[PDB]
Amino acid sequence: TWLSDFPQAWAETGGMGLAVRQAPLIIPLKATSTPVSIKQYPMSQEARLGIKPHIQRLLDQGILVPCQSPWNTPLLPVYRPVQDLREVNKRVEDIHPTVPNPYNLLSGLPPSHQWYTVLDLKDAFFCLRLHPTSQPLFAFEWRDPEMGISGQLTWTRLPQGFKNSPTLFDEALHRDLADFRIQHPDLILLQYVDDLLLAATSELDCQQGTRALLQTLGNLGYRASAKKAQICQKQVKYLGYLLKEGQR
Amino acid sequence: TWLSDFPQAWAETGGMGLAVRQAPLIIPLKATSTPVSIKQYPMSQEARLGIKPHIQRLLDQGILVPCQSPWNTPLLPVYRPVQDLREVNKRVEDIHPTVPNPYNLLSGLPPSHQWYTVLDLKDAFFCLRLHPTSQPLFAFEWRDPEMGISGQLTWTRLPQGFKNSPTLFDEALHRDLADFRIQHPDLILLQYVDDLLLAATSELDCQQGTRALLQTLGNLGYRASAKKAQICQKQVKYLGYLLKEGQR
DNA sequence: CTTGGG
DNA sequence: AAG
DNA sequence: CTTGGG
DNA sequence: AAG
Repeated sequence: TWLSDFPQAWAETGGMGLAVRQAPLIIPLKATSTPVSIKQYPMSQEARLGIKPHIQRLLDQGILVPCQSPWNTPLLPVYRPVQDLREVNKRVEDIHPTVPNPYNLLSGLPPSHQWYTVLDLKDAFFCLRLHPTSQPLFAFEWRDPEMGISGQLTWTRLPQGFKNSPTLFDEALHRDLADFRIQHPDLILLQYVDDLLLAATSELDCQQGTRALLQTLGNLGYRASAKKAQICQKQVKYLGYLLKEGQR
Repeated sequence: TWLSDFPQAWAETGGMGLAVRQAPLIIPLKATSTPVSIKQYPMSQEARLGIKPHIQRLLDQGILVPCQSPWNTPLLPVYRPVQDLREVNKRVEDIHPTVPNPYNLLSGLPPSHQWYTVLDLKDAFFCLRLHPTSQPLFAFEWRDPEMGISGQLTWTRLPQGFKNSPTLFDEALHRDLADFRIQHPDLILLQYVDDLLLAATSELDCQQGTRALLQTLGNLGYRASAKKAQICQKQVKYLGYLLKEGQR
């Protein structure tokens, strides 16, 4: 089965991802920026108990680590944690937006290629490491009142809510799949951040290309959702479109 | 004095005007128009007593007459009467707006002409007769509760509040002063509806031209305000501007 | 939580 | 609505 | 009176 | 504010 042929490629069986070929990312600040430390809004016990298992899981995975940082942004007190990084975003140097819009991306699908595989990468941003010099930027406060820990944590991977994460991830995955494209010139591969479409001229080619793509992704350290995958279909849902008979 | 040399030309001494050379005006309706009869809003006794002497004066002057008309528009219940003619205005055919704006009008004043006379015509619109076929358009209701008269009156002269009155008056006065302009080619005459500026190169020429203009206006049936007149001045107020040393 | 078109 |  | 830009 |  697809599940058992590629255990490393699926999030269900391969463990947390880590893009081993990608250098830890340095996040350049704007020329005038200095750290901003926003105090954590008090949060209800109900919210804290809701957030706690997520924090503990991320700590266990090494995705969060303790720190002391002159930067601090709040977690939203109203469960899964959402960090308000707007004041960090304002201080980080802008980058060119290179992710194509879905309409343009799909124009690259020609009618000759009507067998599709759609993969969704799980926890994609967390596969990319942050350089230790950039980790303090994203710190937040975590207090466990009935344990006694009140200090800061920060991210060791590219965080949710950071304005450049989609673009940096898309560019990293493009670097990591550049050789795959070269080895499979008969295949169309569309990338939209963590959403991938592979297109082939036949069922057989789609099957062989999907095997190759899963092998490559797993080896590089990315993880696809086995439960959401649409494998070797003549009709798929991709980026809000239903792709069917070359339409849409 | 200017008052006594031209008794016919001044409103103070010449009586109500009447432009004797101008045919009574016919007011064309739009192609689809039919009469509209708006009921008179009840008006307080205080307002009625305030309006009454004006109505009686206009009746005595023949400017208002009794009628029966399928048209009716209201008098404003909050003193001097103001008729809301907006529903008549909507039904009257539009005419080209030929009154120049003051900025453009004043551009026709050259520096060679620095002696000014400014005249303001009194009750200008009322100098123009309305054709009997057009009089019913402007009817309104007048009730004298402590006398017993409840019927309609209408205007026999061009009314205030009618959308074409400024343009029709300006065009009529232009026709009536066309010969004056021909007889006095050295003079500048600016007309803005009922506000006139005469300009000459010298005090003497301004004096002679003002005598001629007052004689002409009075003979034609128009009346100027003796109290507001600015006669043979090197500086005057005209259309919101102070004219002085060729400036403004 | 704070913030930035009838 | 967005972080 | 009724009406038609933050 | 305008009639």
